[PDB]
Amino acid sequence: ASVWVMMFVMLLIVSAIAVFVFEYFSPSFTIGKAIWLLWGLVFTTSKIMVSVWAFFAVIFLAS
Amino acid sequence: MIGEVVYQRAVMAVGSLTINEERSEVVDFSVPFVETGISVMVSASVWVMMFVMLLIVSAIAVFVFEYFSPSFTIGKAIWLLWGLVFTTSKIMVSVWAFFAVIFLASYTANLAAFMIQRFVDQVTGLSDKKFQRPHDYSPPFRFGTVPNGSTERNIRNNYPYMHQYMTKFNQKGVEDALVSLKTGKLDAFIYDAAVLNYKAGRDEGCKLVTIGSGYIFATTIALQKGSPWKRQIDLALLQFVGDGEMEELETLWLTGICHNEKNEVMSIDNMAGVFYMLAAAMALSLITFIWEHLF
Amino acid sequence: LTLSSAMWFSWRVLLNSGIGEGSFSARILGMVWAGFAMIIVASYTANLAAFLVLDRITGINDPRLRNPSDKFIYATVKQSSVDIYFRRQVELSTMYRHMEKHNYESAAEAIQAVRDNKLHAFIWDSAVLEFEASQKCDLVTTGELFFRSGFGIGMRKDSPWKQNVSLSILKSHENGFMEDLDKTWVRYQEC
Amino acid sequence: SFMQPFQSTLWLLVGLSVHVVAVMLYLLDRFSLTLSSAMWFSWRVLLNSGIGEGSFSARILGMVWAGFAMIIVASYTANLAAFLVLDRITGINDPRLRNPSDKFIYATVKQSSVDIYFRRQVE
Amino acid sequence: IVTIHQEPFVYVKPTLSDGTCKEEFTVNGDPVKKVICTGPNDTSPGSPRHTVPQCCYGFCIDLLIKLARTMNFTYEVHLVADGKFGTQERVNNSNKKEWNGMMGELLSGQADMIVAPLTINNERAQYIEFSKPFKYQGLTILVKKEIPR
Amino acid sequence: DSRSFENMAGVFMLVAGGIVAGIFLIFIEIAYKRHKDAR
Repeated sequence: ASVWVMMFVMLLIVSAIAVFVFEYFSPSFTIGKAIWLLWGLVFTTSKIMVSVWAFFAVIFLAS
Repeated sequence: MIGEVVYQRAVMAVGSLTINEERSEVVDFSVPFVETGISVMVSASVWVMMFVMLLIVSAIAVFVFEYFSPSFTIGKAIWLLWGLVFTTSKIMVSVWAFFAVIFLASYTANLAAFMIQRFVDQVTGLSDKKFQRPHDYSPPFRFGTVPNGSTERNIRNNYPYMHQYMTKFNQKGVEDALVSLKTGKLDAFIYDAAVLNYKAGRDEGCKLVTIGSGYIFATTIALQKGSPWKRQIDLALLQFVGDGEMEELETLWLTGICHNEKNEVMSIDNMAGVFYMLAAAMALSLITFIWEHLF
Repeated sequence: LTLSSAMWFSWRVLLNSGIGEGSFSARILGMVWAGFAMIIVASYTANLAAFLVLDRITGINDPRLRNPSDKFIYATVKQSSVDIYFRRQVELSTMYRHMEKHNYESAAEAIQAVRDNKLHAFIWDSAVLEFEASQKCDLVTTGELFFRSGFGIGMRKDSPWKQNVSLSILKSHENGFMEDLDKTWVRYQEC
Repeated sequence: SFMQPFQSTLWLLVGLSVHVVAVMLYLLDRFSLTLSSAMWFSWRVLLNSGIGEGSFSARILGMVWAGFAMIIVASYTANLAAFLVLDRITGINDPRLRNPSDKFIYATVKQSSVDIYFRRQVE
Repeated sequence: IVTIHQEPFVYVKPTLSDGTCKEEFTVNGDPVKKVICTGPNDTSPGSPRHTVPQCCYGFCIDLLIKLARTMNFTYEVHLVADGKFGTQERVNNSNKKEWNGMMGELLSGQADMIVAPLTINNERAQYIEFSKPFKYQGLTILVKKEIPR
Repeated sequence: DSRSFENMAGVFMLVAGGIVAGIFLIFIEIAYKRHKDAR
C-alpha cells in the first residue's frame, strides 16, 4: 500500500530532475523520451546517476 | 570409591564408574555404567553444452549475414551473443536470449539449492597434532582436566607429554570448563563424553562444540571380589536392557538443546569463487598482447 | 510502424531484450506490459526456486510397524538372537506375524531383499549394515540402535580364560586396538 | 526490515573491483575512449543497464566481467530470498519446565483447582 | 572355533586351487590375516554340504592372533553348518526347548570357543557367559535408497 | 492478524540524500567544466 505511493513520489522526483538537467544542457524530450527511459529503468551525465537508481530499481526487483 | 571398596567401607559401590582395566585388576565390576569413553568438548557437462550451442548460433549468424548479401559476425554479433547470454534471425536469437534468461533463472534456483542445503567443524581428535604438538601451532593449544581421573591415567598410558601440556591448563570443575570455553581460556575439552552430551545440549546457544560430533575417545559398577550378586545383577541387567528401562531413564535425564541440533549452516558470505577466477583474467591479456601483428 | 515493427518490438520488450526505449498512450500501455513481463519472470523464477527447493521409516515408533501392514512385510533370520530380542518383549505380537513368518537363512538374503526391493526394510546389527551402506548406495540405516547389546565372546561358564582375555580386551579399548580394527576393518567407504 | 546485512567490506570490494574494471578498460585502448567513456561503459554494463554492446581481448574480458555481475546479482538476490525466508514453548515436555529455571519462573492463583491438578501429580 | 559367515567379521571366501589362502593385501598393502575354516560347501539343508576349509578374513582373526601372542593358544577354526546362532527351540514331541546352532555347539562340546561378535543374552548368559564385549550397538534398519527425479 | 517497509524506508533515505548532494554539485561542476572546456 504505502510502498506504492513512495514509488510514485520518487519517480516524479527523478522526472523533474531530468527536466532540470535537460534545461542545464542548454548552457531529448523530458516530456517524452526521458520518461520512457525512466520506465525502462524501473525494469547524459545525470543519466549515469539515473543508472545508479536503475540499479536501485533492480535491487527493489530482487527484494 | 576404590578405597571404600578395597578397605570395604562401601561393600557395594555404584558410581558413574569408568571401569578401568586397572580398576578391574583391583575391583570386580558389573556392566559398564553407561556407554562412555573419552570425548573432546570444544566451541561439468552443462558447460560443454553451452560452448557447443554458442558456437552453433555464432555460425548461424555467420550464414545469415552471408544471406543478407542477396555487421561483423566475427566482431559485433559475437559481443551481441555475449550480451544475450546475460535482423530477422536476430529475432530468433532474442528467442534464445530469452532461453538464456530461463537458464539464468534455473541456476538461481540451483544456487538457492546450494546456499540453503554450511555446517562445518574443526577438530578431529587425538589424530590432531593440535593436541600432540600444540606449541607447533599458533596459538598453542589450551586443554585441561579435573585431576586424578581415569582418562588421565589413560593418557599417562598414552602420552604423559600430553599431560605435561594438560598440567599447564588442568582444571577442577566442569563449570571451570564452561567458563574457559565461553571465555575462550581453554580451547575444547575431552572427558567422559556423556557429561559433555548433557551439558553440550545444556549449553546456551550450543556453540561450545564438543569432542567431535560425539566421537568417543576413551572408548567403552564396583563389585567387591567374590560377591555372589553378580549373576543376579547381570541377568537382571539384560531384562532392564531387554525392557529398555534405561532408555526410560534416558528420557528422564539426558537432553538439552543439541538433542534438537538443526543443521547449523550460515544464517554476508566470504567464499573464494571469484578469488580463483580473478587469477585467470589478467593472464588473458598476457596471452593476447604478445600476439600482436608482428609482420 | 504497421507491418513487422511492433511485432519485433514486442519481441524486444516482452522478451526484455531491450527493456527501455524501442502515441504516448500506447507507450504507457506497453510499459505496463513490460511491468507484467517482469512480474511473470519473477513468479516463474520463484517457482523455479520453489518447486526445486520446496516440499520416512523412523523406527519401531512408526504406525507402519505398530500397526504392521502387509504392504510393509519384514523379516529376519531364524535361530537368531535378533528373534530372541523380538520374542522377549510384548508388543511385537503384531510384528511376530512378520518377523517370524517371512524370515531368512542369511542376512544377505534380506540385503538382497532390499536390493530386489522385496521387503521394505530390515532390522539387523548395525555394524555390517552401516558398512554396506557406506559400501553400497541402496542402504539407509534408519531408527536407533535397538536393544543396545555388546558384542561378546562365546565362553563357557567353566572356561577360565575370560580373564586374561578381558584384561586384553581392556588393553584393546585403553590402547585403541578396538580403534585399530576400526582403522583396519571399519573406516573405509562412503556414498 | 533492515539496511544492508551483507558485510560492508564486500561492498567496498565491489567499489574496488569497479575501479579495476575502469583501469583495465582504459589501459588497453592504446594497444589494439580514454577519459570518461569506459567509466560510463562500466556503469552501463556492470550495472547491466545496457547488457549487450557498448580490441577484441578487452571485450572478451569485459563480457567475463558482465558474467560476474550477473553471478553477483544471482548470489545477492539468492540471499535476499534466503535471509528473509530461511532460518518455542511446547508445553510441559520442555526441559524449560522439566528442568524449570529461574529464567523461566511461572505462577498461578492460589486456592485454585489449577493448583489442585498441580498438587495431585508427582513430577 | 566355529565361525558364522559374518562379513567383514569373517569374510568366508574360498581358498586357492592349492587349498591355500592367497597373499592379498590391505588398503595399506598389508598381507591380510587369513584363516583356513572347515565347513560346508552347499551351505543349505537338503544340499550336499561338503566341509571345505576356506579362507577367512576379519576383525576376530586379528584378535585371535593377538591372543595367540598374549595368551599362547592354538585356534581350531570351523564354519557353521547352520550359519546361525541357534536358539532354544522345541524339538519334535513339541516341548524340547534346546539351544540350537552355535549355542548348541558349545553346549554339545562340539565348539569349545565361539569367536563371533555376539549380541549378549541375559538368557544366553544364563548358559554361556561372555567375556568383556567388544562393541556397544543395537539393531538398526536397512532402508532402500530412493532415486532422484 | 497473520502479517500479510523498513528496508524500503532506508532505501528512500539513502537515495534521497545521494540525489540531493548530486544535484547541488551538478551546477558547480557544470560551471567548472565550462571553464575547463574554455581551455
